[PDB]
Amino acid sequence: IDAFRLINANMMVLGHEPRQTTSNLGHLNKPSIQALIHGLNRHYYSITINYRKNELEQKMLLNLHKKSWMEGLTLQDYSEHCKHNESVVKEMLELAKNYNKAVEEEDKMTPEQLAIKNVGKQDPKRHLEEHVDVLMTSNIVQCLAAMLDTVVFK
Amino acid sequence: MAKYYTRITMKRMAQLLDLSVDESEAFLSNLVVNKTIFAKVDRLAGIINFQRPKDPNNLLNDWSQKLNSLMSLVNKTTHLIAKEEMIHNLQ
Amino acid sequence: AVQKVVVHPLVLLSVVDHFNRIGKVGNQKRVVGVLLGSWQKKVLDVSNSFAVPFDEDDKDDSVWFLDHDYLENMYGMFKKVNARERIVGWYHTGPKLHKNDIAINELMKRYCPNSVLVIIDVKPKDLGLPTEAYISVEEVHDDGTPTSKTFEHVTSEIGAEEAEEVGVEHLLRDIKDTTVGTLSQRITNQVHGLKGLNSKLLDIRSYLEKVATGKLPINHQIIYQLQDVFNLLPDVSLQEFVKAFYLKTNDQMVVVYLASLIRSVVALHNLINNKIANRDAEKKEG
Amino acid sequence: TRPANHRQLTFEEIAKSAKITVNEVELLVMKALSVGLVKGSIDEVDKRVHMTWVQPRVLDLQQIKGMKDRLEFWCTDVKSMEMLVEHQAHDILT
Amino acid sequence: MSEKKQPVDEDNWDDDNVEDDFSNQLRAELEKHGYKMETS
Amino acid sequence: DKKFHGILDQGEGVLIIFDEPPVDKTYEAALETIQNMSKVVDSLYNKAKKLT
Amino acid sequence: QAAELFLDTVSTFTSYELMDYKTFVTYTVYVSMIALERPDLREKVIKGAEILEVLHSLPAVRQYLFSLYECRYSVFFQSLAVVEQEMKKDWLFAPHYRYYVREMRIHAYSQLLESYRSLTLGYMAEAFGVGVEFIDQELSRFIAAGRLHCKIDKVNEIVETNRPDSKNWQYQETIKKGDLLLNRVQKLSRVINM
Amino acid sequence: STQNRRALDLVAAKCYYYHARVYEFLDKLDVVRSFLHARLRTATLRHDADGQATLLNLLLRNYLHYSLYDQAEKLVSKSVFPEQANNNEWARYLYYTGRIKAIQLEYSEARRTMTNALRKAPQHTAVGFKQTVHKLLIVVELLLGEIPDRLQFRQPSLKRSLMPYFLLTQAVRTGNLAKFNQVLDQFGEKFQADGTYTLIIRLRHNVIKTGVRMISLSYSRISLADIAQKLQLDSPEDAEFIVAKAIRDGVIEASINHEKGYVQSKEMIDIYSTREPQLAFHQRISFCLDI
Repeated sequence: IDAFRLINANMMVLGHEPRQTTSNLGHLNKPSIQALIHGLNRHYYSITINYRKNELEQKMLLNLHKKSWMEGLTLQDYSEHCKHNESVVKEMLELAKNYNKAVEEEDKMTPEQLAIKNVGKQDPKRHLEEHVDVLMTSNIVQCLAAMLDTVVFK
Repeated sequence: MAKYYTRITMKRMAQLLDLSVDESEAFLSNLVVNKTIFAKVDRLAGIINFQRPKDPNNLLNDWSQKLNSLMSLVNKTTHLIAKEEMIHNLQ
Repeated sequence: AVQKVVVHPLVLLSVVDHFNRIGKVGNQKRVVGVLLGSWQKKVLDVSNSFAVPFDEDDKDDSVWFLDHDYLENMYGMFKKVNARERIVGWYHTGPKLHKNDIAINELMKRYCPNSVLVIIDVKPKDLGLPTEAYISVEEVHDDGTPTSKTFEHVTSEIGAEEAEEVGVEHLLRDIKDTTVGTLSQRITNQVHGLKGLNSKLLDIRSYLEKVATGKLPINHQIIYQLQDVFNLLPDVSLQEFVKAFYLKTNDQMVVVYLASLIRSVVALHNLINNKIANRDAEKKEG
Repeated sequence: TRPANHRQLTFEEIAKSAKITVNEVELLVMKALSVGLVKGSIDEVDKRVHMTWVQPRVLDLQQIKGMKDRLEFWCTDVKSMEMLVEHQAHDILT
Repeated sequence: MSEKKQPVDEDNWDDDNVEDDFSNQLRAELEKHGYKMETS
Repeated sequence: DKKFHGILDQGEGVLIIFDEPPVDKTYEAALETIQNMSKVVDSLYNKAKKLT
Repeated sequence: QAAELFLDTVSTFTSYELMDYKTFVTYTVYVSMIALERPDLREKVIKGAEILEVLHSLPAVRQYLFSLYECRYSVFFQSLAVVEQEMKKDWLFAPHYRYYVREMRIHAYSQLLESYRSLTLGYMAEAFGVGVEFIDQELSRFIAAGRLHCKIDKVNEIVETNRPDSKNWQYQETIKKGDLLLNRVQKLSRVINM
Repeated sequence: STQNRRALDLVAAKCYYYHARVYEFLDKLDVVRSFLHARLRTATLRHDADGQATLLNLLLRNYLHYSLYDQAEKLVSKSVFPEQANNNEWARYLYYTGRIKAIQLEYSEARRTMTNALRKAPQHTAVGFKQTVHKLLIVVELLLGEIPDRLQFRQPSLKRSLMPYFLLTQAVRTGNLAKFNQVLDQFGEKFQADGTYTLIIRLRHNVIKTGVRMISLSYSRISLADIAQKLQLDSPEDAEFIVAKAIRDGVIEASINHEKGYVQSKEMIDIYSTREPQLAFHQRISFCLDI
């Protein structure tokens, strides 16, 4: 955004600076250099804006955009969830073998050097705490939702 | 008989084919080695049964299907009742 | 025949601004307008709208007006500024389903074949999605009238778009419980979803208000489903549904036992990377 | 008539409640499955049938009293289990 | 280091479990089979 | 020789036949992670226990 | 692992430390009869031309290995007494000679028992090894040890087998290692950081 | 605020061990106790660090070795927690109260504060109190059933202090009865020198419950007039009677044909479809989230 409005080029010949600042409210936003290449500030000026929000509109767009209907009251493909519970763990073994590798070449060349040098091949340590978040929220959400169906549905 | 029965005796089925019990066993031999009809017959108690696997995972799997059929059904009537009140007590 | 409807937040805001500019009448006015949009791949889309002048006197409430000249030329402009955009049906403000909305639809079905209506909300309070739509179906059928016609609700949600999600997520700035982890599902469908089933259980209680005292039509086609819900009510706990439940608990929690065991050693290794920067830093710097 | 606990009748009871012989009730139920008015399974050695789905009938203002009351204490069971949710997972989300 | 204020005063593990089993039961079970053939 | 599985009886000679792919993927492919992670904690003696 | 490192026995040359290559053959067969079952003993060490002819010069080891394969159960213990005595006087097996035979007993027992289900306990005397009460005290201490999946009766004089799944027994070794690794890291985290 | 109590509570505690070993040589013990109560009375009111700690281990040191009340007092003692006690007086603090629950029959609660008393200890070698806790920690686990390999850290100074006591648990893992008695005369005098004999004498109940679990898991249909000759019970008429409390305690489940004489047992397999391995998880899920 940043709407603009012209300034007279008559005052440019006079060398006179317009708009006679009486409040510390105008010079808050800094103009971009690419707009400063153009006619700002020799032919037009910026104007600070805000937005008119109101509760007549605010609530009726928040509570209506992303509402999940009955998704978490499901079981998520019950033969395949435990199948996917091995589709991660199997390569998580070998990704821990890398974690059984990368720790072993420490007390070595000053691990700031182990920051530059590890941009070619994958590391365990970040990738290994990755799947643990995946292998938890996929399990804890699915195990809990199974045990609320047993009470509510008879 | 595989479609609608669960467990039938050997003597009963051979009577509904009007032939020998040995000839009945020869019929089910060359059809499940064709595996076009699955069966697990017996020749000590004569107890054959149709479509009877172990079912390790299909219990909860078919149960979870019955939820989604049910939860689609409680949503079917829910938005249907509110319009039915709108044609009796409108204005 | 129609799968679902897709409503954008533009047209959602493009009614409420019109409800404010007619809100000065005070006494009574319903916002009734023309709904614009397409439908492709069997999914009803809603994109744009406006509102048509409309009045209603309380005595003899079968006299409505749609100034069709205002309906012609303004759609003639909108087709001119956007040929992709077209008519999709109509809408009304819908507090409580007023009576003219049986033949408003039949008045203007000469433009859209499946002339769908949309009921919106002007006072937002619920635990759901306060956007309703119906469909028009007629019947030479069972018992009521030789000419019978009753609206049927098709499912309704607020569809998104890439361009508007910039503006939608800009105008909120209030609260947005993102970072979907182990607790986004706990609240979007486990706190709320159980209370989702509250008002669905409570809705058939509201039909149940006619046991001997309520309205005069009784059932005929409402109870075949309710007879099935108590019949298709799920399997009781006697079978290996007991045993296969403990089977998977003895399988799903194994993965949880392995993954939690991993998380300890990872943070233990991160403790060593912090003692390498404490004891090897005090002697050097001071 | 039977509740949803069992609804598991035997062939001898059909031979009692329809006074028809044993060698025809199997032909009777396969016709019932083929037309589609009932959906269940058929055992033969234990002489029972596991009927599951039946055709929905009509009812008067007395059977709604059963459907009122079997529904009514199922309301508070949704109240009771969700009461654990907003009280134990309360500090997880304000 | 290594103080403990005093107020008062593989190669090994698998065979220990094997020492538990045949601790006092048929150590040199070698010749009873020669004497069980004519008895049994 | 495990080319076929079942059981054999001696009183009359009854061959009870049964089959199930039991499970193998879930546990032992998760069991070796434990003996892998054992070696990681052993390597933590080579950067912490000797060091600090 | 030791049968897996001794897997080749082809490029394993007439070396210095087992100066008879046939001594190396005796070592790789003694570890093979534990490490692998009989879909693999019936293909690898019974059919290898490199392994058949080198114990063709051995009357003892050829009779000892094949008696397990030929189901000659009674003569199996006769040379097992010979090998285990030789295992004692030999270096480098004498640290674990008592662990060998108790694994070879339980492998010779359960091989015979997993064929049948209703085998009486007085049949194993005259066909497998003499002494009925010798079989009694031996099978009682292995079922109590948690292995050898069967269940013996006493006064109707029969041995019954069962079949468990590979779930309870596979769960058992997991809870050992999970306790052992958590014993390692909890003791570690106390040692470091004071 | 000059730490005159704090720095000298150590000097109080460190002189007490010389104040004790003189008095544990040639003098009395008990008016120092009333002097220690007033020393404990002035603690926790003025300052609340390391005066609550050392004045209670030094209160216990002969109150355990006496029969004076002093054990339900330490239950209703509020001074159980000084909450920090410098990692060496704290570590044996859980030990001195660890024997208290052991000597008054509180078994399962004691073994976790015995273990915690073992693994908060320093890196010394001449450790003769660690020679005592490593003995005592798995006395109470023989009372419960579990038994680790005790010689897993065996030393040139630990080996001679284990060989009578290691031979004791050789008999417990077996089912023999007078094998316990072959210990209890060969090393009965050594067990009083360590001061543990009143615990050792009650192991005959635990040997026979280990035996009846071993027999019922081995044999399925065993005569009750056969188990007594194997356990050298010398009597079949009480061979029913131990099995009676074995079902009362709930070791074995199944029936006894008392008229015939055989004890049948059901083959209980598939515990996999039971809740109980989740309890082995839920103890260890929550703990690994704590660490």
